[PDB]
Amino acid sequence: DAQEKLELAEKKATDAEADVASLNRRIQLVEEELDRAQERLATALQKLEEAEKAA
Amino acid sequence: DESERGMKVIESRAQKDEEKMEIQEIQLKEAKHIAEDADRKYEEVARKLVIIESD
Repeated sequence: DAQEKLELAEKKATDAEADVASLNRRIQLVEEELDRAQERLATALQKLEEAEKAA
Repeated sequence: DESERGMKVIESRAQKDEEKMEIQEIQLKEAKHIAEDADRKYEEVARKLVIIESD
């Protein structure tokens, strides 16, 4: 039982770590996409200022 | 586009009104000169009326 629990805890660690890595990938993807949304936002806001300023 | 179109519509209107302003102003000076001439010819003939009348 300790050994199976170990294989399962190791599996859980494997999966938790797979999830750490898969999420780290995803967190980074949302951080990168966030930076892009923020850059696009700064761009949209600058364009908004240009359009609004044109107006 | 609405403030620019507006500006262009207004520039067009402003120009129509500016031309009408200058057209009416130039023509006013002429209408005034016609009034001066109209009054002038009136006076020449009215004065003849007075002269002929005096005679």
